[PDB]
Amino acid sequence: MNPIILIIILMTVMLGTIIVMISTHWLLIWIGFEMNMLAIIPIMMKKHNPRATEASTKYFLTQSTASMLLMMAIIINLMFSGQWTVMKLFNPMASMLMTMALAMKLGMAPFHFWVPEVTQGIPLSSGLILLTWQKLAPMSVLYQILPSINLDLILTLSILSITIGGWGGLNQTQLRKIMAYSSIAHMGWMTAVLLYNPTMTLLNLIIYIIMTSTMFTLFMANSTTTTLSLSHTWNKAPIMTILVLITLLSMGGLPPLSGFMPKWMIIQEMTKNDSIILPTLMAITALLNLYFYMRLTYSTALTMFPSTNNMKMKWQFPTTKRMTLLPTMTVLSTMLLPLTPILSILE
Amino acid sequence: PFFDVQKKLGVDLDHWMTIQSAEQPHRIPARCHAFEKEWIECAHGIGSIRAEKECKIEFEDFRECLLRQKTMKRLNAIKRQRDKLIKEGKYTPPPHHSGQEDLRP
Amino acid sequence: MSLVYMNIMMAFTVSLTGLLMYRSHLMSSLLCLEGMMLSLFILATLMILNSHFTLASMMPIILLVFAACEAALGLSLLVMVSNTYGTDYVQNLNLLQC
Amino acid sequence: MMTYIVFILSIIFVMGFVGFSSKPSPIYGGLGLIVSGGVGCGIVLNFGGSFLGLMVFLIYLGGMMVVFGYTTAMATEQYPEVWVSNKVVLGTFITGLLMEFLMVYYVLKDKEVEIVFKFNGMGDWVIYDTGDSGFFSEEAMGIAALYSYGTWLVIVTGWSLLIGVVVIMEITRGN
Amino acid sequence: MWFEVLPGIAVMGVCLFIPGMATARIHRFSNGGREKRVAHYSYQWYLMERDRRVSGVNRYYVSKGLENID
Amino acid sequence: PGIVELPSLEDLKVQEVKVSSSVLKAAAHHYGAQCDKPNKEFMLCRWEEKDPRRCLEEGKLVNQCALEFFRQIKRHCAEPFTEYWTCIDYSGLQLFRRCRKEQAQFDKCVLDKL
Amino acid sequence: MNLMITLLTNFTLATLLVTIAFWLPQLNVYSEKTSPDPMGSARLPFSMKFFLVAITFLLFDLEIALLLPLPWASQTTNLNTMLTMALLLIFLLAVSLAYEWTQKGLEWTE
Amino acid sequence: MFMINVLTLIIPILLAVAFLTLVERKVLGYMQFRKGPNVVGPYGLLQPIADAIKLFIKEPLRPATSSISMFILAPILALTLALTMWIPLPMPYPLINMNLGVLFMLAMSSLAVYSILWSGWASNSKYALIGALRAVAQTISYEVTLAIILLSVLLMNGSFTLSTLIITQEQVWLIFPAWPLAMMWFISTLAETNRAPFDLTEGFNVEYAAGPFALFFMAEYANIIMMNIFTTTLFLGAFHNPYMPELYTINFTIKSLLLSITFLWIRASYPRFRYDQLMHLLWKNFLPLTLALCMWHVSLPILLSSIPPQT
Amino acid sequence: SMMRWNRERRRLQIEDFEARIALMPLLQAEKDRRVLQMLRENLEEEATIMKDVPGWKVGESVFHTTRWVTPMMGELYGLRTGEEILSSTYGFIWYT
Amino acid sequence: VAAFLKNVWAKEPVLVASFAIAGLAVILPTLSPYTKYSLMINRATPYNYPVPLRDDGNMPDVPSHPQDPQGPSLEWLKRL
Ligand SMILES: CCCCCCCCCCCCCCCCCC(=O)OC[C@H](COP(=O)([O-])OCC[N+](C)(C)C)OC(=O)CCCCCCCCCCCCCCCCC
Ligand SMILES: CCCCCCCCCCCCCCCCCC(=O)OC[C@H](COP(=O)(O)OCCN)OC(=O)CCCCCCCCCCCCCCCCC
Ligand SMILES: CCCCCCCCCCCCCCCCCC(=O)OC[C@H](COP(=O)(O)OCCN)OC(=O)CCCCCCCCCCCCCCCCC
Ligand SMILES: CCCCCCCCCCCCCCCCCC(=O)OC[C@H](COP(=O)(O)OCCN)OC(=O)CCCCCCCCCCCCCCCCC
Ligand SMILES: CCCCCCCCCCCCCCCCCC(=O)OC[C@H](COP(=O)(O)OCCN)OC(=O)CCCCCCCCCCCCCCCCC
Repeated sequence: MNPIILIIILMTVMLGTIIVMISTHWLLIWIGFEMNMLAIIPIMMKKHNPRATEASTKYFLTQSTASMLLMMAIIINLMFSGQWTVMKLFNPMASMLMTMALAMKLGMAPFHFWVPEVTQGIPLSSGLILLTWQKLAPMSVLYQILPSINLDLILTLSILSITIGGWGGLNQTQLRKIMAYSSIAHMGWMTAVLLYNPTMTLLNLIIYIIMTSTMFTLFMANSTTTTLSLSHTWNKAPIMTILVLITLLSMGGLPPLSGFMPKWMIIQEMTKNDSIILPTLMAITALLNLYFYMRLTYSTALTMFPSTNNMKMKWQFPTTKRMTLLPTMTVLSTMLLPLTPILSILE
Repeated sequence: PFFDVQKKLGVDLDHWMTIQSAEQPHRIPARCHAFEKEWIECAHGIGSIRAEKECKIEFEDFRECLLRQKTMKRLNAIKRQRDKLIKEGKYTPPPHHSGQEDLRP
Repeated sequence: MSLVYMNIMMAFTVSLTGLLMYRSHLMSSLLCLEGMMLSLFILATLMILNSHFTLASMMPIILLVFAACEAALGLSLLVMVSNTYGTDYVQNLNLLQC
Repeated sequence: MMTYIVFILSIIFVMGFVGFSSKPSPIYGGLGLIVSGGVGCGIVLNFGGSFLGLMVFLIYLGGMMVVFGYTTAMATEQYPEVWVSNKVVLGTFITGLLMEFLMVYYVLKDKEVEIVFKFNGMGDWVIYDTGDSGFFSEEAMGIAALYSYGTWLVIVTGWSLLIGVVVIMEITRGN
Repeated sequence: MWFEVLPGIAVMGVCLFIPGMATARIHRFSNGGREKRVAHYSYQWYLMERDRRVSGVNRYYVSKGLENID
Repeated sequence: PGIVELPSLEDLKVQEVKVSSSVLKAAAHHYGAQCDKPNKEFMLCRWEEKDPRRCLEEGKLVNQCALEFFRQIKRHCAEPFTEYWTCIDYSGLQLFRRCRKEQAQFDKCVLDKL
Repeated sequence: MNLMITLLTNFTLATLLVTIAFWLPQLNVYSEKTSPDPMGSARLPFSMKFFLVAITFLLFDLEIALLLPLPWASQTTNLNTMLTMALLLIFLLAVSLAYEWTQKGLEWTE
Repeated sequence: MFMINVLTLIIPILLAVAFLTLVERKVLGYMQFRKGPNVVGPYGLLQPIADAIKLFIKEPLRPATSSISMFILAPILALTLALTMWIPLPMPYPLINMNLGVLFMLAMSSLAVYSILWSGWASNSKYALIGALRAVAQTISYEVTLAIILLSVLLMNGSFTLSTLIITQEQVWLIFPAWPLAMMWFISTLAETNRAPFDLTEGFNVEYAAGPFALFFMAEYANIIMMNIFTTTLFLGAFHNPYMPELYTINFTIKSLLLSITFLWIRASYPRFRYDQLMHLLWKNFLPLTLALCMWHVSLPILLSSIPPQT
Repeated sequence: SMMRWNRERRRLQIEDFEARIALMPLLQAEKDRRVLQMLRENLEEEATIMKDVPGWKVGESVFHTTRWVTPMMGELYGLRTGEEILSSTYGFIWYT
Repeated sequence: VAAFLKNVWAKEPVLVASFAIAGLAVILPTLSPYTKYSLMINRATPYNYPVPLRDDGNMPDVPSHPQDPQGPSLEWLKRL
């Protein structure tokens, strides 16, 4: 791809998300999602193999169906309110359809069935864009319509997201599918606290984006797409062996790392509202995520080490990859729990 | 995150299409201009939580202007009672409802 | 609720369930998706004309433009799939099972 | 009957969506969606949104379903059908369309007037010509205010169309 | 020579003259000996319906003047 | 809720301007000049009361002044006005520009006699 | 109503002429013909370029759909804004055509 | 009484299409230093009747149609769209006087490509389908410049109303302020109707019988006469006396006959384009000029203070 | 030529619009009496129909306000024949 | 700038005509003395009813009749 065309298309992705964030009119919300989808499709087809075309097709179909359901929600709101302000909705039918459409856009379960496939088919940088930047616009719309969101619906989608994103990561050796099921679990955590305190939603979204970008930046820096290929990193770049894995200890949510901060603040703000069963069971399923991701940590900085001979040739070459913000993102994703009351800046 | 860039920069990007009672081309009102204006001037600035229960009457008037459910229900009641009184026979239509009286203007 | 709007929503849901039940082709999926867009056009148009709300007259044109650009994108994706495999079958699009 | 023409065209619209949504083939699905677009355009035109209905014919059916049929003809390889002499090749067509229009008549049965006559739509349905507008169409002036009022909408729409051109030329090159 | 194309052009020109003469004469026969009232806008339609109401014969074209008011 | 209050059919009786639209459009500019004050009182009353029930007597004054306008045409300039609205009435779009000589004769007789 | 009556008349005349042009030569008992193309029997080759000209049509047709309310847009009170957005829409259509040029998109069907 | 008006529109359309075949064969005859038909009737007046009776009793080609429904609906749609393009034409008064008659004709002409596409798919041949796809791509390419030229001229009309376009040209023919739009419009109408030098289909619907081929042929000639009448009304607007409408009718009929004969005289003068040469002619020649003149006719009535009225 | 003639057409448009403006108060008074006549006729027929039904109030406003609400098509032409309903609600839309 | 212009008017006169006409269409209405009159004619075209004002007692510019001398003038439009 021509780098000018790449810059213009990435600015169009960013512009679509900014248009969703700043606009007060529902048609401009729908326009921002259309522009965001249209612009992100060539980022996925950047390498032109059949897997990226299949992934772009499945992503197009799911996001297109979600855009149509979003416009049907907007149209029902115009029926029952005669106006277009992006605020609460004035029909439970419009609220239900817009919550379903945004859950399809996030890949929350049971609309999760595209995220591991699409994340598998596309490269690591476009997978990073899809799992970090594309979450921002539907979480903004869910932030603005929360006087209308049905409680039982959003809690059902959140627990089904956390359970399916947990039980998806057992059978996986592909790193992109692991990050996709981690995405499904974390979006369930974010929408669990949405109707109680959406500042903790924004805290979980920011910490998740930092940890996800650290993991995808390390996967790009090591040229590893599978567990089996990630396990050759100790003989090639030994500082990458610890950074990937203590960032991955952050991502499951485990103290004293900063990925324990969002889940702890979510449990904290849901027990103010006299919900005790629900954060307990959601964090038990997060321990199931810890179970599988700790097995991956064992496989990379423990048992299955063995190397090949052509590592002897890779030893004579240093990295030229621009590991952009990787020490910054790695320090932010691990040592930020002593600065936990910084979360008031998101209020 | 609602980053209110339009109110920060003092530009209008999409507030003009937002409501029916806004400034329209050639000063055309909507069908429910007054009802939406009354609902907006009731619910302004008090917050949505107070607005759902303190401005419920203006909103019911405005929704019933928009959809006309009570009016269609009342017209169906009158017209079905009229059909019953025609078929039973205790009513006959006047000349101004059969088209026989050469209208006012 | 209102009478003709129930029909237009029912058309939307029939084309939704057509998109939500794949038979053979990707083109049939794009057809059901654009039938959904057509019913959205009709329903938005009938509301905006019924309400005499002037500045939303330009809204369904913008709906049509953005979603027909979306449909051009879908046709190009279908063409790249059909040049990969020979047919546009949805069962040829299953390499992301593993 | 003639009062209820918008409701009748909506019933034809729902039946056409049932027609192509059951998906016999993408080519017959495209044909059913063309017929459904025409009758839904008739629904729009029988409120008085004449520019929007002509936008349906000129843009939806005129460009987009043309490109859908054009793309569909370049896939799904054709095969012949029954072609016996003119009773079979055209008389079966006439009887099939006669059964289809008799189905359009037959779905308007006594189970339907229980929904119709209880919630009588006509009498007060199309209230578009309630009073006077003036020397303009309100619909036309609201569409025309895309340029004076809808500046941001024009910017984002034209930028998305330029980006659409760029995006199609990227993903179709295959390199 | 070249003027033998003129009978066919004459027949084709008469056939293109028929629709316009037809619609002009039918508009004058169906609208009181005058042009057909054009109502592109709702004000023209409101005045046309007001004419149909004030004519007394349920025909918009039958005009009423100063002989009608006292 | 409450009973909507409607005026009686005797509150709605007034003598009607029973002329056609071309007849109104032919005398339109002179009607706006001569019948200005009750028309403007009525339209101020109509955009201020926002209710056709509070404007009935001003509407009757409008109808009365219109009838006096057309009686004053009928007493003085009946044939030039009839010649002018017949020519206005022939047109489909009811053009003013097709009827300049009948307009000139109507304006001449109206400026002379009135 | 007059429109729909004229459409029904045109459709009925078209279907009548099609019915006559199919049924009138079938009254002939001519013969039952036995064994009734450049390529032999191979598949239809897909051409990428025909699809590209169809999509370029669709995108410029959507831009034309944006251009259509301009004779009504000339009547506005905000004329500087209207003129700027009209020239901007036709300029973005021209930028789309220039980008379609300079990436060899209009080639072998130029 | 309205049905009399509809039939006196649509039956003289068929008669004028019938004798346009005679006029075309005679004018192509005399321009090629020979004669056209002069034996069958007196100077060929019975040639269209003999040709029509020959085409409607000729043996059907007996196709194995890929679809029954599209094989039947392509001539029906071709004839219906050929006949419905005439009803808004102000000659001087339209049969159906509508506010958006220009936009109506543009939409019904955009619908005309489905007859080509369905006729090409309803044959078993792949070469017929390839020819139909090339014809559809040609027609959709030239509809772009149709729409943009037409919008640019309607910026001087003031509205989409066809009857207003006579009022627009009461002082000057509109070809005087818009002759480049007129000439690109004329070649674009020449390329809409698959007319030489743009008839590559004769260099798609050859599966039909002689009867249905006559139906496609007469739909094509109704489109040709119609587009010449529309171009006459659009650029060469005749004088309209509202009391004697037959003056306008004689005047636009003479001008439309001259423009149809100009189609006949261009097909007898030029070699055909190669397919990419007319794709080039559209996309790289007419379309940049069309966008530039569209900007010019947007901005010119604002700089001359000559914005036309909406009504 | 188009400059001169489109300026003349704008002046003729303003002349036609001033003719409309001079006619509007008469037409507005007649329209007011028209809709009040039709609502009073429908109110009297509601009073002579809705008698057997208990708990009914003739002329009950479905709104909680006493502000004049512009009457719908079926409040005016509701109890009338279907030909008047056709000419009222599809008259201008279907006119030629 | 004059050799390139003659070279492109030799090679590609269609695109030279296109860029020249589009450039005139862009930069010409900013230079025209009649662009203000388009604005003045469009804002003098009375689509709506001129709703009168309640005479409080001090409005010496608002007329009481159309034929009163005060008020906006369209004598520039009849003269031009
Ligand atoms: C509607 C009534 C009739 C109208 C007239 C039409 C009837 C006459 C028809 C004649 C026979 C045509 C038969 C078909 C021919 C098809 C081929 C053909 O003509 O191709 C078109 C040719 C194509 O060009 P070409 O192919 O010859 O050139 C080669 C092109 N390159 C280099 C790209 C390979 O020309 C055009 O496209 C021009 C169209 C008309 C443009 C008019 C411009 C007007 C002047 C503007 C201003 C100029 C000065 C600059 C600005 C100054 C500012 C101060
Ligand atoms: C309430 C919150 C509101 C919003 C606040 C801000 C949110 C920020 C969200 C960040 C989302 C990041 C999305 C991905 C980066 C976007 C730019 C991009 O495309 O980078 C990838 C790029 C591709 O280059 P390419 O040529 O494809 O290389 C492949 C090899 N040939 O280049 C590469 O591949 C180079 C390798 C390194 C890439 C590192 C990218 C890191 C980006 C994230 C930084 C951390 C997030 C910011 C801080 C927290 C914000 C919440
Ligand atoms: C808007 C205008 C539309 C106009 C459409 C029509 C255009 C054509 C106009 C007329 C052209 C010429 C007509 C005459 C043709 C020649 C007829 C002829 O000479 O036939 C002779 C033939 C044999 O006769 P025979 O008895 O053998 O003679 C031997 C003599 N010792 O005997 C026969 O063949 C038998 C008799 C046949 C007569 C045929 C007459 C012509 C039929 C035309 C049909 C359409 C008429 C117009 C309809 C619309 C207007 C009303
Ligand atoms: C396989 C099926 C058969 C295929 C062959 C036959 C169908 C295809 C060919 C014919 C297509 C017909 C298209 C008709 C609609 C065109 C748009 C239209 O209605 O424009 C006319 C007019 C708009 O002008 P305007 O002046 O604004 O309105 C009058 C108010 N003064 O608006 C009016 O005057 C409105 C009049 C009432 C509304 C009439 C709408 C049309 C009738 C319903 C749809 C019929 C066609 C369905 C199939 C379409 C093709 C798939
Ligand atoms: C500012 C106003 C708005 C301007 C933008 C809108 C213009 C309206 C028309 C839109 C045209 C869209 C397509 C333009 C594409 C330009 C690039 C191009 O075509 O380059 C190739 C061409 C050489 O042609 P070639 O590749 O060989 O093609 C085969 C046939 N020979 O190379 C060329 O032909 C060179 C083309 C560029 C140089 C043309 C210079 C004309 C200058 C006229 C005087 C100045 C006018 C004022 C505007 C500023 C222009 C710089």
